[PDB]
Amino acid sequence: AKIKARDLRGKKKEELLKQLDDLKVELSQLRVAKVTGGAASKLSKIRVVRKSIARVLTVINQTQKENLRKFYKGKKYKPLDLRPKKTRAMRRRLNKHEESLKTKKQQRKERLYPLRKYAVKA
Amino acid sequence: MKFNPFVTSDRSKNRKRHFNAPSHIRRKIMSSPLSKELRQKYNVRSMPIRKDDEVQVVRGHYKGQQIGKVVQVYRKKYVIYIERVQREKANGTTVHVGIHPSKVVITRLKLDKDRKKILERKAKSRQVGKEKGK
Amino acid sequence: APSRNGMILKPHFHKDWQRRVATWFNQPARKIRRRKARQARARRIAPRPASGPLRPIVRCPTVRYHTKVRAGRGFSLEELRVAGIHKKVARTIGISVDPRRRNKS
Amino acid sequence: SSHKTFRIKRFLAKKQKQNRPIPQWIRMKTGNKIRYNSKRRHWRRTKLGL
Amino acid sequence: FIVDVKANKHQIKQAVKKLYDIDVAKVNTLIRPDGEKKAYVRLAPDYDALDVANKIGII
Amino acid sequence: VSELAGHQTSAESWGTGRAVARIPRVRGGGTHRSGQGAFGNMCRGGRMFAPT
Amino acid sequence: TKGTSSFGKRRNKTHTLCRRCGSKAYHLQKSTCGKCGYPAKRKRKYNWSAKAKRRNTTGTGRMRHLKIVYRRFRHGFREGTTPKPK
Amino acid sequence: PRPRPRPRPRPRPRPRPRP
RNA sequence: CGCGACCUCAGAUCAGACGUGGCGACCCGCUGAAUUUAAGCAUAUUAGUCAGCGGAGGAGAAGAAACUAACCAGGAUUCCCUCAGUAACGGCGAGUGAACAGGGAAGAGCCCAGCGCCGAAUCCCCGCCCCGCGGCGGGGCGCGGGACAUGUGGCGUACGGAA
RNA sequence: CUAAGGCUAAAUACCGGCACGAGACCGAUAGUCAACAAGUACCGUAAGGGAAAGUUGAAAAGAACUUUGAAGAGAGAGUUC
RNA sequence: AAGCCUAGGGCGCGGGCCCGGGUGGAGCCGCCGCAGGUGCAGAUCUUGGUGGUAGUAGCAAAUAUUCAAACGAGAACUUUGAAGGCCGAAGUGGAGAAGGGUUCCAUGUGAACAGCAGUUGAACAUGGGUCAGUCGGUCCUGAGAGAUGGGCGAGCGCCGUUC
RNA sequence: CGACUCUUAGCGGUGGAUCACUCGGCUCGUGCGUCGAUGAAGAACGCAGCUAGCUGCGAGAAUUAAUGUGAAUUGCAGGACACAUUGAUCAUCGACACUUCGAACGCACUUGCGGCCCCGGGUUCCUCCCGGGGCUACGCCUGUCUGAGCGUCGCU
Ligand SMILES: [Zn+2]
Repeated sequence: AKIKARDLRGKKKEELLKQLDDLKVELSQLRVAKVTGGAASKLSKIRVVRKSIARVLTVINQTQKENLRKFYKGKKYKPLDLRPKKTRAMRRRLNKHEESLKTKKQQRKERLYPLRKYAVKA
Repeated sequence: MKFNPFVTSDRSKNRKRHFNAPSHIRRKIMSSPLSKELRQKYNVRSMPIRKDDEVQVVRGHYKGQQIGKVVQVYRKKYVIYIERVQREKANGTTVHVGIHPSKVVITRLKLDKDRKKILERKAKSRQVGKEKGK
Repeated sequence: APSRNGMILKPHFHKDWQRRVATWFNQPARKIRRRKARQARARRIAPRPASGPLRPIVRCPTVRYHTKVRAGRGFSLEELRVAGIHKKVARTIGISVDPRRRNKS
Repeated sequence: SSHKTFRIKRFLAKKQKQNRPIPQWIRMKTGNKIRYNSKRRHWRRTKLGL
Repeated sequence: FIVDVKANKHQIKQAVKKLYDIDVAKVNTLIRPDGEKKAYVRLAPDYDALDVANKIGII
Repeated sequence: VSELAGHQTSAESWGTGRAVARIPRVRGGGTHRSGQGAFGNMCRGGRMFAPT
Repeated sequence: TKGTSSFGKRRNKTHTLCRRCGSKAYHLQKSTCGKCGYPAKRKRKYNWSAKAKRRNTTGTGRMRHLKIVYRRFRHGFREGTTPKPK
Repeated sequence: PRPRPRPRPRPRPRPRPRP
């Protein structure tokens, strides 16, 4: 009676939607059974069905997401949802290269006059 | 005493960690020593209590030589239940009076494939200290 | 209200000094923090001296002292030109170089 | 006042559901110390200044 | 029915059409003094209310 | 002891002419701690004498 | 007649529920708050009321976003990686 | 809950004489 | 009577980015009192302190002398001790009150404009190819655009430098 | 010495926050206002003010059942050292 | 064990202390030194509790209740029937606005409130109840408030509504 | 002997002092030292089978996914799981999601009115109407486009 997640990975979007909307049917029916009394077995099935909606809705929201960024992989201008979100400040930091550039004068100093490894008392 | 400066060693902090421990830590604290005969067969000093083990009672009012199966483990109140350890209520109903796992010796474990992998790894670590400490 | 031969004392406690009391309970922890960073500094430069570059022979101004010899800021360029070491090579080899130091004597 | 706004009626709806006695099965919990609700607002002494 | 608070008379009329394929003469809504919205959906005279109510589960 | 202990309240004493005896008391409110007494070592709550 | 008889003509109100601080302090006539200052861009706070600063501070509410930042801070700010599957 | 304070409220003032 | 450059100034739901607000123990820039003392009180003191305003950072600020010294001279800045309750200020009353040097912790120096010399030798953006792309970068190809002579880049900054 | 241009870590501070460690400290009128559903209940239109309230028992084993009373309440009986 | 009580035995001038009995169930005491948030009869002291007053003052503003029956264990106060009254259409009536926010309705209870009682209630526990193209809001503008431009302001921002 | 009143003792009442406990505060010390237009802090409203408050969560609402661990949660029912299966519960959490107000961002806060595109019912665009989605705030930088000038000029 369990709805897993591994078996839902290798299905189609429309079949999982068919797997989604049919589960909505008893979810509406279980809320009908709650106000009519019914039985304790159908009352505990509300939580099982509700968590199965989230499992199916996760996979739809999962598998749609890496199809967008795979299509957008390599594109310079990606949407803001796909962009890295570290902080407000870490997005405002350097470009991982721009602190590594030295001037023509700064590069001239280090190769001509490098920091020499040395020792004393001899 | 303790020499790692990150160890609690505090009256308030150790009791706070013990009483407010989550469920998977509560499995480890509720560990019971094995019987004498299993100790030379598994080389394991203690093992957490399980659902379908059977238990010899060590101390308490129910102390004796009876061997009874665990009914169910009640990890909120840090205690387990035994089939033949109970107490009749006023109205004739029977209530399982619990025994703490520290006063519990296990005669035989309820083995599964996730349990055999724990017997050997505790025994493997037992043999490291014997060889290194020789 | 002075009474029977005390000194005329002038304590500087008329400000709200209690908000700005600097306690020194950090002293043993600061000594470990400085020392553990000093050993870590010496381990990054494995053959180099832990104290750093060489300091020059420097006499005191202010004729009160007038005779003691200190460890200076750095060797002047007039001292380096005699020894034959260029001023941009002495920094890399472990010689303290400053351009401000004059040489009158 | 029979001329309430949408936020005011939505505010009074939540305060109405908070005025309800505690269920009986709370008292049989292990780590429980709640005896009564101790927050039962009534319309006579508590007047809900809005 | 009990209807979600952010609904609309156009959507409620279309919703009961989508679920239980019954046409609607008019839809009538109110907001109860408990937080939610109640709807009095009026059927066309060509369908029977208690016939379809047994399909819902309520009687 | 924290210097804010016994000073987070905002109390000043009622003036002369009432049956109370010149203690800094809590200002108003339908509360148990209302016109009780604070800012003294003799009162319940409040500051300790010569705080460490 | 300034006492009990003057309390009877208290019908209309001056403050309502603010939509930024939530307290009943939004003045109707001035069209402004003043527990927090709603029409002002900056939240109204003052250092002469230390108790009022801690009534609504950073540590008071839900941390529906900031507690993730604290939780992500000790973990290394990694993104796009997953734990190694079985 | 316990009420707000309202004691005996400042008894009747007298006339103030000269010299 | 218009077209075509240039300068100034607009409109954009133009293409791509940026700032707002909060916390605020520590810091920076302002503004800024009265309680209190002087047995009163007005200068003084409280005190550039409380309050108010703006701004960030994990540290900030400061920082490599238009310096200290008068010595047989020291040599960026920051912190501790000491100078020192001293020089000095003060109805010279209450009181306020540094700095040099020395011993330490740490210790790292540099870059421009100008002067000049190199064919703008420089930089930004759009399209194509290869690499890696979850802190959008490297190389190549484009009479593909723009900025720039109202000055970009290289050598080069007081310790001299350039040819 | 070279102002009216600029950059620069380290020794420095940290009653906010995260995770900790420790105490010749207080032990429920004390210690933070708050050891507990505490900036909660409550008060004032508002700025703001702001509490009281720890402990059954090893284990609920929380007194089955008889009798008076409508019941609250009792007498018995029973559990626990 | 601590703590508490004591018509018991006592010691020391005294601060106080040692035993006996009872309750209690888990830590505590002497000596040598050390340290303090260290000894209460008052402060119209703070908190909390309890007395005399005292079963006392009091439950007296607006003409008035009586008889029989029903429910119940219980009736001066509930309900029904009858009688006698009052509010007398500027009402003790029938409806609204502001305000109150489930107080509106049914069932059940009578533990706590309704300063007596209550089989009753606006008390409590269960549920239920407010349906709009035409009724209002929504639209318009008045007194006024308030952005942009503009000006001022160290500054949050301020002035002003056609300049 | 009475009744009433005072003291002491026992027992029983009001009261919660003392004592022993303590998942709590205070102080000091160490490491790190991280908010936000990719929507911060805060606030409102909802979410459990029975759920009032606290806490947690956001229409996927007492948590979804993955990793680790490995037989429970539990107050009462219930039912998944076979723990010979990514598998109950917990922690980690790196994937997804995150209602409304709020710097709050179409115009103002009454939750009312707008416009520009795309899609599905209306329709087979032919305009109404309905539903869903993406946009529409200010300040400012580079570049692009369209412009203005009895500004400086040339061509005419
Ligand atoms: Zn507000």
